[PDB]
Amino acid sequence: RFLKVKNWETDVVLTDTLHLKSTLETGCTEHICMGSIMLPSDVRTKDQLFPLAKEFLDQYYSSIKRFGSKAHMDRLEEVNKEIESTSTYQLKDTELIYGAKHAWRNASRCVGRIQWSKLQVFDARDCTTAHGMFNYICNHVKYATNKGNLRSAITIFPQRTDGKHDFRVWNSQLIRYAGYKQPDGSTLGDPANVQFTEICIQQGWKAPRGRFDVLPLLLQANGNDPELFQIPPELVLEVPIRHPKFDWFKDLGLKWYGLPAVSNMLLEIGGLEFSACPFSGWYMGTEIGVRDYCDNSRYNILEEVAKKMDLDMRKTSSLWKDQALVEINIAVLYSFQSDKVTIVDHHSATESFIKHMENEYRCRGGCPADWVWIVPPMSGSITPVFHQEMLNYRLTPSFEYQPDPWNTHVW
Amino acid sequence: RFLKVKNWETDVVLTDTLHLKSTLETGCTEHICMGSIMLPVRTKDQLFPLAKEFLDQYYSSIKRFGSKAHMDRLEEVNKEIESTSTYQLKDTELIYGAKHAWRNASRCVGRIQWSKLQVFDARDCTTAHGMFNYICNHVKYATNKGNLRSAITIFPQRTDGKHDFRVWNSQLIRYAGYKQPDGSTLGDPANVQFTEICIQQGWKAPRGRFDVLPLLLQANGNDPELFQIPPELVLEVPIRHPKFDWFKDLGLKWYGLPAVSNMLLEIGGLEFSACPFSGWYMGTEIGVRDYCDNSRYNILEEVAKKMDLDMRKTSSLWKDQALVEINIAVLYSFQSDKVTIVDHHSATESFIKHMENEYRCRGGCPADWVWIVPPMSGSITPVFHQEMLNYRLTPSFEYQPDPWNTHVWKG
Ligand code: HEM
Ligand code: HEM
Ligand SMILES: Cc1cc(N)nc(CCc2cc(CC[C@H]3COCCN3C)cc(F)c2F)c1
Ligand SMILES: Cc1cc(N)nc(CCc2cc(CC[C@H]3COCCN3C)cc(F)c2F)c1
Ligand SMILES: C[C@H](O)[C@H](O)[C@H]1CNc2nc(N)[nH]c(=O)c2N1
Ligand SMILES: C[C@H](O)[C@H](O)[C@H]1CNc2nc(N)[nH]c(=O)c2N1
Ligand SMILES: [Zn+2]
Repeated sequence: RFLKVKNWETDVVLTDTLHLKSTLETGCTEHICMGSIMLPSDVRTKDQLFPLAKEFLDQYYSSIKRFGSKAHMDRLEEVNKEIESTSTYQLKDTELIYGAKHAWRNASRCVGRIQWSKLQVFDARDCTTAHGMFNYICNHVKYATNKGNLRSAITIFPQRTDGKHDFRVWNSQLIRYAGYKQPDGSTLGDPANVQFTEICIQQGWKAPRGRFDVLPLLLQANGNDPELFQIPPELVLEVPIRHPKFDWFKDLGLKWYGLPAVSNMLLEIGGLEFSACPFSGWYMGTEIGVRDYCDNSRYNILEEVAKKMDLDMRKTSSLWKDQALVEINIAVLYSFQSDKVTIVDHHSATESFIKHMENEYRCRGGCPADWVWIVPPMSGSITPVFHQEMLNYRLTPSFEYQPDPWNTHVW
Repeated sequence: RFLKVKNWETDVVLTDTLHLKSTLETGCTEHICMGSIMLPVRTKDQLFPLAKEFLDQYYSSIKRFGSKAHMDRLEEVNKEIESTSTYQLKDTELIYGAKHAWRNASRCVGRIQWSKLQVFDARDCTTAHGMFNYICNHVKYATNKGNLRSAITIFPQRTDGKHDFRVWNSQLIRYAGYKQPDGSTLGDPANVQFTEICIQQGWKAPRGRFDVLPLLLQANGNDPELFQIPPELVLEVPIRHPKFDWFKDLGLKWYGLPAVSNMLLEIGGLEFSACPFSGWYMGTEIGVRDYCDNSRYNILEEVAKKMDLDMRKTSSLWKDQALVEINIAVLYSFQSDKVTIVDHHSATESFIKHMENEYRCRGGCPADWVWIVPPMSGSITPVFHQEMLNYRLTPSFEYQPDPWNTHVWKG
């Protein structure tokens, strides 16, 4: 009941008590582990909402060393009064900032959480239209990009009410490249976005049908139909990809954007649901070089790179795929570091996370962590997280997945 | 109840019903996932249901469920248990049980081969000298001059837990490790504790960097005894690189036969505490883990030095570069000496085919993603993208405590 995690490279053993505070469910049972399932998982009735608010307020006032205080009980009664009457409640700015930082802090799949306390929270709860959402998002992009000195940020749009007036960003990320099918059968641009790249065209967009076309924003306010907006190109920081040794690398014609900005998740704070909460940080190099470029279902450039290196692609045991993979990821890091755009390699990021884990075990009693997501997609066992046992459990406040809006939108 | 797993690279969806036959527990609950935890006496009372379950499965597989042979065997095992408190497996049952313990091993990527296991019945063995003889014959048979063959040798089952057969070596063939007074280590740092035990038991240590450890063998609960495997039975491979002529000068070699000898085989409630089994290597086991773990031979630096990589900043990916070259060298050396080995691309591709076949013919394939995904180049192998369900079937291989921690010494 008081659990232990061992690092098998260092024998460091930490004891976890934070999991006992867990509230939600994992999808696992004593009979079957679902640890490798990508996604396990209406108006919150008045009965369900108040305990959720109380648990959240309790930890908030605990964290400011005012648990069981004057203002604690007052705020507890005031929110209880507000739920009994309005059937919801509004967070104070301070509570909102705490809830957002702690949603990041509790994100067991995120290797970058050592930075959790430095998040910049933009309160967009006064927003009413998609033009206004576009305005809030442009300011977010510009603030976070910071001319390449990237800064973490989240912008929080108004919370769900009856499920009919949902604020949604239809893009999965604020900045992504278009993808189109070819008349023959191949795919031009990013194959992961083919369905969305169409719903943009199949709703108004005029595509250059290039390979790296920055998609427009599809923004939905108060449950209305979504609207297209182009992010000002001067706000989208992009990096051409060259190699520090191979001058033909430049000729491959590769680029990527500097700002990773997830926009399709649901932020849950004290029972309240924020369906539109785009957040952004900076990249770990393998996200681009390993996954975006080398996934067979994505840009899938391994074959053409290996050919230009003139590797023996006859037999898999020559490890030509692994060799190209390394070079591709050297170039990504080299390109960002040269153009002065923040990026972290998987060695630094995982070493940071071990230090963060030991901070969380020491000052909080644990850190929920999903090994399947934390270990990088290359060179797994030469990073320290590979040898780190991790306990995965769900704390709140949290970021949660939510249905794609086009499947849900009463159009 | 049915359960689905999705391959996110191909969208292939499989349906698991086999998890319904799962008995043992995983360690996970609805509130915590223990998926990354490395490691998460028996009376007549509980033994006959375990025997019945195993014999029902055995007779089902041979299309004889409910037959007179089946009913007679159940009755015969019933009486033998109530009269003698244990029972003996027929040869057919033992072979079936050991193959299925491998087939059920959710952490094993090599299970496509499970039906071709060569089973050696050593249940008539009575002394450590007799154990040495059986293990020598196993090593010679399994090695087969480099054309490796899977094999398991099965010593007598546990009785009262005070007469166990045990192989004290964790693997049949392993290199010694010696802690020096200056704190440094000569040989395999993983084996320092076991090396010390061997020396204390009388082994004259050559004190080199690749000394094959003696066998320490325990029969019938007696004190263990030292034996030296004939060197002509220990097939080894000098490690050279196909492009880097300086790589041979690193002085590296490895043995050809991976043979795990510290696990416990459970069949129908019976416990076989000495059951060495052997296959052939996946290249990464040597090149990634054995050579490049920080806690093992740890040659990343000296390799990256001789390669003259930028070793000042990790973002140069010198560690990942040297890792690939070392793993190319291991595969090249084994193939050149015609010693069986499989690279991680071939092995994971075969496992996906195996897994899909098992879903079709068997209703499931329990699988531990944390262990199946290789320790380098994770996401460019197809298992990274495969959802897996982990559960426990019997017959099974289990961990057991190291015998030096439990043995009662006779003197
Ligand atoms: C600042 C540097 C950051 C780094 C280096 C980083 C790194 C990562 C990486 C590599 C992943 C794996 C995701 C994938 O493979 O697709 C991830 C997941 C995640 N990150 Fe972070 N991240 C950062 C900032 C943030 C911020 C600012 C937030 C929220 C405020 C956040 C929340 C999350 C969440 C919720 C997930 C998992 C979501 C899912 O299940 O898909 N991250 N992060
Ligand atoms: C024939 C080729 C085989 C290959 C390529 C192979 C490969 C592997 C690998 C790479 C692992 C991961 C273990 C580690 O990283 O230390 C593993 C685990 C395992 N293998 Fe296989 N294996 C083979 C044959 C066998 C055989 C013949 C058996 C038993 C009859 C077996 C039983 C197991 C078991 C029980 C585990 C679990 C290890 C543990 O939990 O410590 N394997 N295998
Ligand atoms: C803030 C931030 C920093 C950083 N370094 N990277 C990211 C993007 C990774 C990321 C991705 C996703 C989407 C998950 C889906 C997308 O479809 C492919 C399969 N995948 C399961 C959610 C996140 F919450 C997240 F974080 C975000
Ligand atoms: C039959 C066979 C084929 C093949 N290709 N490889 C092997 C060796 C891998 C292997 C290794 C181990 C050791 C388990 C723990 C011990 O503590 C340190 C960490 N270590 C993981 C057990 C196995 F059961 C096993 F299989 C065996
Ligand atoms: C903590 C973690 O479970 C541990 O490092 C595991 C991870 N996956 C592994 N996978 C394999 N094949 N072998 C291992 O030893 C390990 N070690
Ligand atoms: C099936 C498996 O869960 C899936 O491929 C996961 C594995 N681990 C991952 N890890 C990260 N960081 N990101 C991912 O998208 C995935 N995908
Ligand atoms: Zn689990």
